[PDB]
Amino acid sequence: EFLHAQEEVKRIQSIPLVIGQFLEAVDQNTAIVGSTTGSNYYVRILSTIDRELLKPNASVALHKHSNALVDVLPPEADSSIMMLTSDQKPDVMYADIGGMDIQKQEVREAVELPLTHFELYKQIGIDPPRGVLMYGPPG
Amino acid sequence: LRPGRIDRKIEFPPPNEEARLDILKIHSRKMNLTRGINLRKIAELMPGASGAEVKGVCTEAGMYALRERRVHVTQEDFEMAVAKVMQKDSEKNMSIKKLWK
Amino acid sequence: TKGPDAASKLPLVTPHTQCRLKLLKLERIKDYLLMEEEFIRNQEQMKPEEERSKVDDLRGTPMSVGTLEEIIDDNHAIVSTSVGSEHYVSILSFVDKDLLEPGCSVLLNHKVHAVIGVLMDDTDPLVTVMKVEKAPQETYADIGGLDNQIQEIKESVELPLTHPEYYEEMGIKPPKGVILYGPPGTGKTLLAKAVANQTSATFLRVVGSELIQKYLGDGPKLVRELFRVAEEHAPSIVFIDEIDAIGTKRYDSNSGGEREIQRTMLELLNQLDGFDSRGDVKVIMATNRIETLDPALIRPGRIDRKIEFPLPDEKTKKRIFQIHTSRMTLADDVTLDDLIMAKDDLSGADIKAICTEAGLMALRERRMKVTNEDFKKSKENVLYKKQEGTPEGLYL
Amino acid sequence: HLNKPSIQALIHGLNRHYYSITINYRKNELEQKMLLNLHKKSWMEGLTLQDYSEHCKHNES
Amino acid sequence: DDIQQLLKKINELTGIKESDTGLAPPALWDLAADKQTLQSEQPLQVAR
Amino acid sequence: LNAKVRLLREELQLLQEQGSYVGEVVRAMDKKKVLVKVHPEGKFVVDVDKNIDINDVTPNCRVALRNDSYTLHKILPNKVDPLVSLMMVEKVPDSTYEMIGG
Ligand SMILES: Nc1ncnc2c1ncn2[C@@H]1O[C@H](COP(=O)(O)OP(=O)(O)OP(=O)(O)O)[C@@H](O)[C@H]1O
Ligand SMILES: [Mg+2]
Repeated sequence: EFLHAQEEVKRIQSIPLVIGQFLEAVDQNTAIVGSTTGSNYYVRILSTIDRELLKPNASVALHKHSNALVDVLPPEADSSIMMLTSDQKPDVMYADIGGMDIQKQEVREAVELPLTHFELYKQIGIDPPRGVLMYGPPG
Repeated sequence: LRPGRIDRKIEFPPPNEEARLDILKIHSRKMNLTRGINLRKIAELMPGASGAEVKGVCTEAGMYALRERRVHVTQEDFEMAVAKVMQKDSEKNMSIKKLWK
Repeated sequence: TKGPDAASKLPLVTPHTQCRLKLLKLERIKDYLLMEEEFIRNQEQMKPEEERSKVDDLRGTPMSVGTLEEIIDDNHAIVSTSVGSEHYVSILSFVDKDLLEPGCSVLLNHKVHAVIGVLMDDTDPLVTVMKVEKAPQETYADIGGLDNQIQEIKESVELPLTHPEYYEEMGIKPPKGVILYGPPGTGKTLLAKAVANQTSATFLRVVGSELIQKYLGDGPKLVRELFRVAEEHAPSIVFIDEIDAIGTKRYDSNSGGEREIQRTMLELLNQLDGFDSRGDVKVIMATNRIETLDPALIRPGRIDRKIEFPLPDEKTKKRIFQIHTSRMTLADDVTLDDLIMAKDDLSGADIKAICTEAGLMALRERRMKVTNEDFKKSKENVLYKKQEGTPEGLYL
Repeated sequence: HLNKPSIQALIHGLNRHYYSITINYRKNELEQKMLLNLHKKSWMEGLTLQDYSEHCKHNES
Repeated sequence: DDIQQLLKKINELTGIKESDTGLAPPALWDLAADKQTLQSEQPLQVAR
Repeated sequence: LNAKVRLLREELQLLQEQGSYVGEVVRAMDKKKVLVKVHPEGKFVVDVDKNIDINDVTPNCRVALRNDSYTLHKILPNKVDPLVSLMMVEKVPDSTYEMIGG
């Protein structure tokens, strides 16, 4: 009976499903997510759903009929403000650019090196520089 | 800015020598300072250093050791880092500079 | 006319030295409040049906709210569903066909749409919140000086309601609409909170920014509803603080957002002096800048008295000090005249801030009795934001 | 038993104009057995070795 | 503070004031025929 | 195991009840009648469940109405705008007074 109950519990995540935004949490196993249909509903929450992905903007998935929070969908922020996708690489090698050895090293030392070798930064006691300003004559 | 809305209007002036030395000591607590690095002298080399510029000086002193693959910063690593962070832009024109006697 | 829904203020106790008689008066008020609570609770408990029950079964649950648009027959009507559609509904018997008027909010049966009630007092909750229910605790005795200014505001919003015979026996229409203008921190909003503490009429309050909305039709409609509520509630006072937000000088704006600003202003103008005369509703407007308001908004006929609040004079500043130091514990050496005589442009808010700061410097030195030095210090630690801007020694 | 008058149907009229009747389904042998063939696998199923490459990948994961 | 709390609770005990929904006097009531009007007549959508 | 399977079955039964609407309370209207404002629809003078004291139904609340009978059955936390809600600090910073000199 327990595997049966788990099976129908999984079945409630069948794939007629509307999506709504997780506005706010009331208490355990319930929510106030508003559906994309145009209305906000006071709903119930699956136990299987982990509550830590229920950030108060999540585009959670709702049951079509009972209109209950049945699934939390991963956020959609792939290219909101033109974040460089895998097909939008500039295709400019470091060796392609000529000279600029000091300028390359300073830039590489604040925006590329800290991401990879953070341990070496932390080993001295300095937080890596967060902003660089390249300036000079045009071109 | 009328009182009843803003009762206290607290000013944050640029830190003095005894204050800049303090900023140099809280932003270098985690830094592996050597022996003989007089933090007061570096503070004395920064007249009117805002307060974030002291942290920038500490960070650049550490950076001057990062490019050399070390963990300790010497006095010269700070003195050569003060001139970098505490850089100034001059008028670069005597004709404009002598507009006023 | 539902009558003036005046704010509920408890009786004041006026010993302020924390003596026993203060406790006696507060305990008297407490005993009466306890007796009123006993009355209501014991009325509910002591208190232990066929006619209205049939009506409630007929109406059912829920019960929609629509807008009446046409009374076709004595038993038939056309209403607009709250989405914007129309329906040829039937009028039921328990519905009173006199209150059924075009434009009013009618109750509709959910399953079979039909008029089953009239929803009077359907005021927008953005306007029902505008009404003051708990009166401010700042009486006219809490203001030092401004006797001329207080008298001007007292002859237009209180005297015409206590002694209308004086106005009617002479032939006047009492001043209806005053504007309170001056430097910041002089006592305009204080005067508004003071009249709200003494008036017996409903006191709607607005910052001149609640009545501005993103929607096209909501802006002017909200001011129309506010004035409709003010007229509905008998004598009324509408305090539009910071009127400079909406009522600025008109101009040919190339922005649609600003063109609605002038459009709701032009309805504030209409609701003040238009084709249909206003009711017994006074309007009190406040602004820090009278030179920026539209000439039509501050035009006589709409605003009759332009009460000016200049920076407090020496005597006015001395009275303001005593008003703000009444609850203090001043030392015997505290001669306030040292601070008043200074030519600095000290507003009343400046005086209150000096008093608070002077009290705080006493806590700095572990004292609950402020001395004269505390005041001389608080004057300097509080007199910022104005520095010293004046012409140099040109003039002799 | 077997039901509680639903709210979704009570407001449209229950025990007032029409009343529900308890539902019971006559299912007997020689009918269920034919129905179990919807997802019954076969003799081949149960002896297949899956795929060893993805089996190793899944085991490692 | 007791005065303030007492004022809060006493205004809570009676704040909800009756808002009548415009019912006609009982003399002009035809509930028996009103039910007939409710069941027989149907809501007609206004169209052009 | 019986407790676990019981919990699963009660969750399954409770999940099939339709989601309840949320609406702002304009004002109370009797002792058993509350005026509400469903978001897509308009006003509604709804009933109140026996488990809710009407004195707790203040104007501008966010009570929940049942899916079909439109019956008030919960007060629900008050509505704040989603953009004005992120302005409240939920994770305090890691800067202390000891890190400020001068
Ligand atoms: N004549 C006065 N007597 C007593 N207190 C005064 C007087 N004038 C001003 N104050 C004090 O000034 C404080 C500032 O509030 P107030 O209502 O006076 O501001 P305001 O002049 O309306 O401000 P704004 O121009 O910013 O709208 C009040 O709390 C009040 O105590
Ligand atoms: Mg003011």
